[PDB]
Amino acid sequence: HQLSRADVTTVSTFIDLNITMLEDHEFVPLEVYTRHEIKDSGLLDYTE
Amino acid sequence: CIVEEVDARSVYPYDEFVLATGDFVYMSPFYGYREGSHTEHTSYAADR
Repeated sequence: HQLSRADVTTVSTFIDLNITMLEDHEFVPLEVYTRHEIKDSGLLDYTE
Repeated sequence: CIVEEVDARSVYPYDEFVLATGDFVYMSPFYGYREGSHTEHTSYAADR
């Protein structure tokens, strides 16, 4: 008879190691208070 | 006789507010006669 390798049960001598790459990440600008907000927090603006 | 629409600003605890002219008003913006607003701060006589 004749067989392909798919017709034979396969056992592995290899030890698995599944290493995945750390993905790209984007940091958007972020501020708690803008300098416009900090300027506006004063009650009276002398210039204005 | 001069009439001026102005912006008014008040900071916490809102017992007074300022006008765009730089003039302070020593009364709560929320002072009144209803819903317990009569307990809000005022530095002026009742006839004012």
